[PDB]
Amino acid sequence: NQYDNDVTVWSPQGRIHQIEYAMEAVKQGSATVGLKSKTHAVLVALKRAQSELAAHQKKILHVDNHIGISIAGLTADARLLCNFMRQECLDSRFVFDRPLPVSRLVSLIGSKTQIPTQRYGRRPYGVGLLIAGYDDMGPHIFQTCPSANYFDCRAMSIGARSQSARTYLERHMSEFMECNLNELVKHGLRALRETLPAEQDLTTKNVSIGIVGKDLEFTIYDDDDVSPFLEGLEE
Amino acid sequence: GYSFSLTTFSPSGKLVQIEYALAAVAGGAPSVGIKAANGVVLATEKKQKSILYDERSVHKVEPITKHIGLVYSGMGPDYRVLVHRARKLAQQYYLVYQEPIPTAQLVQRVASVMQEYTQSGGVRPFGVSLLICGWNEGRPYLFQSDPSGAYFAWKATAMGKNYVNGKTFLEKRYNEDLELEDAIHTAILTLKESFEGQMTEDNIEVGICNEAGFRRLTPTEVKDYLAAIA
Amino acid sequence: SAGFDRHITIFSPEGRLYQVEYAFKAINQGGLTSVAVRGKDCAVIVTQKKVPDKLLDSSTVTHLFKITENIGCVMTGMTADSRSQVQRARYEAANWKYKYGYEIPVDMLCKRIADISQVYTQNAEMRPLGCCMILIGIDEEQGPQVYKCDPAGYYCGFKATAAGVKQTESTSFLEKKVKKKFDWTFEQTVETAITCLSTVLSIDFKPSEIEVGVVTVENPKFRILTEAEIDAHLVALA
Amino acid sequence: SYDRAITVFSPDGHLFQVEYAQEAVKKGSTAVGVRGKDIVVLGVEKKSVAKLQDERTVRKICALDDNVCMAFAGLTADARIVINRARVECQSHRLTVEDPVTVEYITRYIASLKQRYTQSNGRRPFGISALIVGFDFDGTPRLYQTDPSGTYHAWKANAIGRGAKSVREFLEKNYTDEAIETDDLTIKLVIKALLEVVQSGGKNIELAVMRRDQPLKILNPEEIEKYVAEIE
Amino acid sequence: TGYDLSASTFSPDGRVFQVEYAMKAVENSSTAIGIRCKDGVVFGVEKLVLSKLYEEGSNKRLFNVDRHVGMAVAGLLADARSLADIAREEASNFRSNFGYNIPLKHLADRVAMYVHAYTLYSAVRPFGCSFMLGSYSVNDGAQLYMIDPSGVSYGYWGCAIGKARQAAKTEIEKLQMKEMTCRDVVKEVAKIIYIVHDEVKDKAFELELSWVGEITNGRHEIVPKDVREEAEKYAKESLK
Amino acid sequence: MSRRYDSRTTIFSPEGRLYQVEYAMEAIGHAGTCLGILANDGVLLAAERRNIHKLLDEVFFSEKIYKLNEDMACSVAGITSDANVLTNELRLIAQRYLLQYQEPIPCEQLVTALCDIKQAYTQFGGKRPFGVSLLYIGWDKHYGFQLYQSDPSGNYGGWKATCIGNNSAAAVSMLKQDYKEGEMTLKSALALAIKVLNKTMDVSKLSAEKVEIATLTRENGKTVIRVLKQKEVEQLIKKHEEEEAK
Amino acid sequence: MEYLIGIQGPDYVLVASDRVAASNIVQMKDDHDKMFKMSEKILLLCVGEAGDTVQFAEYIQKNVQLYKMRNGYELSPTAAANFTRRNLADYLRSRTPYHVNLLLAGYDEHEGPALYYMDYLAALAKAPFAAHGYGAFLTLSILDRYYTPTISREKAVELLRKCLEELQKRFILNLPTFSVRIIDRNGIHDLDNISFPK
Amino acid sequence: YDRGVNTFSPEGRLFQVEYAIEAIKLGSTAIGIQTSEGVCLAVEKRITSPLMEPSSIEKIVEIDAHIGCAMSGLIADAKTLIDKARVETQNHWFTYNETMTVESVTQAVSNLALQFGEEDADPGAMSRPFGVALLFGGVDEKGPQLFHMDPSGTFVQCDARAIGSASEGAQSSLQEVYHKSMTLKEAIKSSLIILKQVMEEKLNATNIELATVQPGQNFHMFTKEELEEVIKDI
Repeated sequence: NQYDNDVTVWSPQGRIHQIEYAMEAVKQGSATVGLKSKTHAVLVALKRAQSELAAHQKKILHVDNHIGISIAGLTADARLLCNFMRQECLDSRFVFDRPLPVSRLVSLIGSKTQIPTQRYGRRPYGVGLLIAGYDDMGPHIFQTCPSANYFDCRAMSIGARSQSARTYLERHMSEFMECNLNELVKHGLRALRETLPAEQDLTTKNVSIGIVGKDLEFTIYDDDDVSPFLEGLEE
Repeated sequence: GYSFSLTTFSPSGKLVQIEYALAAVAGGAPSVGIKAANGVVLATEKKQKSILYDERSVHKVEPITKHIGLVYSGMGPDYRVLVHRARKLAQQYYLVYQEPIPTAQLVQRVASVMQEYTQSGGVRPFGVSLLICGWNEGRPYLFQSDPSGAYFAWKATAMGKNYVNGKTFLEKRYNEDLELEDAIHTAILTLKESFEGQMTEDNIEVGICNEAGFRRLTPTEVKDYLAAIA
Repeated sequence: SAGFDRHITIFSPEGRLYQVEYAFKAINQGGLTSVAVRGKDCAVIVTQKKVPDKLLDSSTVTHLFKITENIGCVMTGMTADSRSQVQRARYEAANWKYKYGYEIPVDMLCKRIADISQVYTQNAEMRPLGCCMILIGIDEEQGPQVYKCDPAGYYCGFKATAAGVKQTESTSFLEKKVKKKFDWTFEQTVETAITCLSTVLSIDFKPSEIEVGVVTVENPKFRILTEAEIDAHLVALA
Repeated sequence: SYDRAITVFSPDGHLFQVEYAQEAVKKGSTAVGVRGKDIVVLGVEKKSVAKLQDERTVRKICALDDNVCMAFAGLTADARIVINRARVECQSHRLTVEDPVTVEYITRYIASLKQRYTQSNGRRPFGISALIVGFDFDGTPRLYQTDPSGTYHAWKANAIGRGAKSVREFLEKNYTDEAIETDDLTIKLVIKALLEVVQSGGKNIELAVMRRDQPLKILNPEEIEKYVAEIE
Repeated sequence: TGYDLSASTFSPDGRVFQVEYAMKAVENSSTAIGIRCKDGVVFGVEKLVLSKLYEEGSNKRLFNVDRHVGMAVAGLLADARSLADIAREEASNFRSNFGYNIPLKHLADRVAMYVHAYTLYSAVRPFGCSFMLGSYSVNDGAQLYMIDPSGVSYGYWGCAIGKARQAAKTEIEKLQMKEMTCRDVVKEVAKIIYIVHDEVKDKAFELELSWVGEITNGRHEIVPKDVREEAEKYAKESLK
Repeated sequence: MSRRYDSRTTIFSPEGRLYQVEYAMEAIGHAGTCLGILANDGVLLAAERRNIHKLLDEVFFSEKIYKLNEDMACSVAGITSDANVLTNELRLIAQRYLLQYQEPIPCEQLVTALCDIKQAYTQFGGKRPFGVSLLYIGWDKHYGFQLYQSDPSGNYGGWKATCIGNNSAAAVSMLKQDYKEGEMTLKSALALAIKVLNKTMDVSKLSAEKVEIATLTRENGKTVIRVLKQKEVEQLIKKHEEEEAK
Repeated sequence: MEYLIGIQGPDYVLVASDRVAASNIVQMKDDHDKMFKMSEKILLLCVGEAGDTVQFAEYIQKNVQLYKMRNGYELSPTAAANFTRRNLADYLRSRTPYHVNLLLAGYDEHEGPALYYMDYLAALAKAPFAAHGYGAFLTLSILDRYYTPTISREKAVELLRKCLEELQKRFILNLPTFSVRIIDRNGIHDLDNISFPK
Repeated sequence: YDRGVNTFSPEGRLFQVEYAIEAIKLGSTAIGIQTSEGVCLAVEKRITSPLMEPSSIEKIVEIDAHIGCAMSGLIADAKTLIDKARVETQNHWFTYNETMTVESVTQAVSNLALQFGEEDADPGAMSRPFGVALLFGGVDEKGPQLFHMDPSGTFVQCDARAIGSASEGAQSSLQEVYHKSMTLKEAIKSSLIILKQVMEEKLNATNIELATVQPGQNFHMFTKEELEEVIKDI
């Protein structure tokens, strides 16, 4: 009530409740997952639809040839950062004539999120992000937060029922590096299987995936491209 | 930066913040001034808790120019900024018109700056009042300004604590055809009626203006005025 | 109290400012004290240095500052306010010499500094600084001078000052001491100023416990007194 | 400068600040209008006249152009700003495009003018609801009502101000197409619609009309007296 | 009565709670320590890995300010990542303008000036971070400073930041850090961090160290794992 | 900007009214009683000075009777503060008309130009409104003699007669019965004004140091603004002392 | 160069101009209208660089219409001049100074008809007659001969043609097509455009 | 009062965005439908008074030859976005000399939708988000696609959606009535059956609007002429 109002208000606990409720926006939306191998990196996100007539919202976006992202949270905060992320990927080759390292790109992603936190009246972006890409050092998955901090992980299960599906990622984590293209998808499909009961399965309309790799630049496979991967594996 | 004005109207309609400023300058150090004959006399009192503070260092009486000088009763530090902008307006006057500034036109341009701070956002009104001393075109000038920016004019006036008694004491003692030297006497009499305790030359701060310009008095010539003679 | 006068800066029902008076009493929260005495050829400042941690460096932590070549400084209040306000004091003297081509006097130096602290009070935007500035130096015509700038902007020439946890008691203690009204030379100004804080605080200062800056006629450049001569002044009481 | 959110929603989704702008419209003066074929008749009743007022300044019926006039009912403050800016939009439309000011086009600018200051930071919504009347090319009558919220509509017969809901309700039964063939049918019917709030008065009422390609004309009390002479 | 609703207001006791509340975010931040020595300065970080998903090198609190300067922080982990660029501004501009390496004091000055700049207004909030800055120079040598959320700069023989300060500080006051070499003490620095550690909330963690000093010839470097394992596996002997 | 410290002057009331603007409507009701009379051969403005004291200087001029420009003058009822800021900005805009068009500004164009400044505040900018009410008299090349009355909200309008300041309401009641529309003249407006004043004036004795009246008369093709000296005024006061009973 | 001429009578102002606009060695259009209607009783002409004439004219023309809406009454000829000059002098110090030679005509409600003269240097001179372009060399000497302040408008039309036909007899340009408009108490009226039946 | 527009709820929602949905539920009811031949957009005018001309309120405007626009909820916020999308289409056409796809048109609307804020903004900033609902149909090389948008700017391809006050009873029935590839003109008459059920008034010819689009035909609004044949089957 008193101190819950604004971002710049310091509570006696030191926490910022507007950053707290900014992280709540991740729990308020569909779960998104991503994972990487020694070379390849795969983003498998659940496409969500409000009703059964409407099609499912596509959480997977295209950033650069070697980079792609997915969001869990407020849906329109992506295209705000997506315009800047796609701009910095162009700024790289426009100057350095080479793809920008992911550590240098995500460091600029946090920047735009650092400014509104310490200034009055503004808002942080409460959507969770998944940033994966291949570079000289290989795949790097950097997740960010509305707190403006960015992490690095091999795989992440975030959104609604986030920690419930991380047990599957925790058990097979040793395999994720050894997984090939199929084994990344085999454990990528079961990654979202832990986020939904058997009554909700992985189907062409509500599920889309994407893959970036060593010699394979980032691509997006939606329905019939994943049909041999979707069908044949059981929940 | 705040763009919102800090002062709003009361249910009665009167400005609430500036109304407090009249009580701010009321509890301050009393000050006396009179427009008499060849010039205007200003007698203030500089008082501290102990003699440890020097009189000559900082003065309440400051010249705006050779002609014009000011006194104040209210918040002390708020008188600073008014000194610079005055002299700044005085020089910007002297650059354009190459002449000393009349006392009339000077106050309006200074009061307009004070009233800009009762309008623009994030700025509080002044907690100090001004008595304008100037001599122009042969006739002396004594003006009174308030925190609201309204400028007045007085043949004789009083400012600070006990102005109630002072105004009644002025209507008694004050008369016309009084010389600057005689106007000093009436100013000291009012301060003797106002200030409680013994009155020395180091407490009282006096300065005057005339055809020879605005000059601040020395402690030596005040000794003859401490005897209640002129 | 009426309205927001307890928070922002606006005139009270009796025409005062609560926020400015609050930060004025916040100077007592510094947990230290300072005093300044004007001598014949010199200006002496006796200030307290608090080093509770042996890890804390004694030399780099000081209230004694160097504003310019001929002028020193001391600060009493919040260190963040002090350390920041002193940087702007160096911009002035720099721009001063860049403008008028000579060292700024102690008189004009406190003016421009304290008048900028008034922009604080006039605005609910910027809070005032809880640092109480005390500046000394040399004006070759008038010799040494001693000033103190409150967060409100008030300043005057002081024969002696009061600062720190105990202020009103300092001037009350300086009543009988300055009442002697003898002429204090360089060493007499130093020895008498040390007696000030030593009796009130009930300490009997050690050379490492305090620090004393000085500036003189013959030495217009500011002088930092080493602990070798401090104990030489400390034995004047014994 | 000054940036702050002004217009905000309500627990039910309503606009507090905008609805209060509509409240001052109903409690102001009463203005009416009806769209005929060749001519559109406007009127307003001001009961604030103390007999000491100069009647040139009190006019709420202005002209944004030769083809478009206007009236309004509401707070008299914000009206003068819209009257000036719209006239600036007229000449700027002529300066940019030689074609004259379209009656439907000038409304969209004013509707965007209102709505802009409504939703923009550090502003206030207009307490005016203005009736914009103008004819398109080749005898095409167009009548427009506005809203402080920015939404505008068209009306064959319309009323705003005090008790105008009943005036529309009274015209709902009494307004047909057998009438309003001539200006005499429109005016008297408007005055008959004005008879709701009549105090034994109507010298308080000011009438003005615009007809086809003809320039604006304000009816004198003499022409009104002929219509006042017929009541029963 | 709402005196602390903003940092621009002083409480009737004269104490600013908002900058103090910003320190409470540092008081709840994870504990990291570093100490200067005669050869140079050593930095350290205790990183809390909550889940196995965290990759090595993630959540790195070891920062590179300049060639000869590193950084270690306590507070919100995204705070100093802005100051990282700000510290590189003075690092780049000084070498650009004045054409040589910046001393630690001159860097710790303007940064502390920038920390204090946000305590002023009500339209910004002060930094929720507190950090220390060491370096090494030929004319100066190892120096150690720290900037609190209020922007205050002090010289230190040793310092501690984060959750528990005096827990390490008192132990650092017991053991003499003055004439010892950073290569010898880097084993004991980990032991002090392990003493600060307690298992109730926090479970597992890792140590992150950095190099600057005569061993590196003044250029700030990073410690390899094996040389740290020499301290780690020795700290395991001193773990009990 | 925060929130709490911003009082939101531009927000409507639940009744669809403006608090700050209506507080100024009452604020000018506590101001100096002032009235004006539109006549055929001239126009005048009566203004009571709220400061009546012996030590007052009173050497300059009527003090709240000012001169806008060659054409027009103005009275003042309200807070004396914001009245001085407007007169400067009025002369600015008034000279900008004469700058480009090389004509003296008409009465209507000058009033509608200032009222946009008042409405630029109540609408936006966040600044507080004005607590000043002003009367506008003057002659123009078109409409001739004019009498206008402004307000804090920015609205205005013409008047044959009107009163502002203290006891403005009851002063109109005497103007309802006594005043003849359009029949009055400059010399006859003297008796008409003071006859309404002496009853509506709360302080008796009817002295020139209380109310000081100025007139505006066009002469030799040029508008002339004149202030009657206390001598002639006290003669007109003694004229009312004759016309009160005798 | 294109030519302008105007004459101020006691109750009237008569203006005449060439309608031919040319470029290079050819005349593109002979019907180009120089005469612009500013307001009811006010009318304006201009000559200069081919593009600046129409460009600068509409600004001064439409800005007067904005005044007529606010106060309800149109500007006087005197007010239009000084408002045109100061606005024309401001464009000189900009990057694109306009080459302008114009004639301002209007009927005041008191002074009646008025004629004003300005140049690309923005110098306002009140004169009963003025000319522009190269024709000002071969024409204005004729006016001083036959002109009187009391001249009737029909004598002006006669003497106008005597000044105009001089251009084909001597001056090198053709300029056959001329236009005529006049302002009086009743406002703007039109007369037959002067042509030359070769 | 005592809150900002950027303040998150205890449930993690934007305040003004929460009530932006409640503001739409007071407006007119529209239902879009996607099919093979095109996208059907039909909305009842919701006449608020008999004296109002039905041609005054127009809820269907044509931005692109094959792509139309709709209006729901707050009426004023649409005319602000009407020009914004029309600028984007011509700014795109002036650049690449080609027509923008229907998917990218919705991308430009959400860009200007989140520009609202207070601090660190421009003079053209918005205080509150747009309370208007948008249904964008159109046909291109990608095929006919129906796009449903919310106040927060979220847009997705949709088979059928119900917006407005009557959406509740309609949306539950739209799941029942709409099936697969059923053609365009069959979805027009099947909608009016449910529209007649959900509205509180009687169905009239000019009380509703009907406009569709085909692959080889421009988007066209249908006047009362064809509406007589529309209501002819009921």
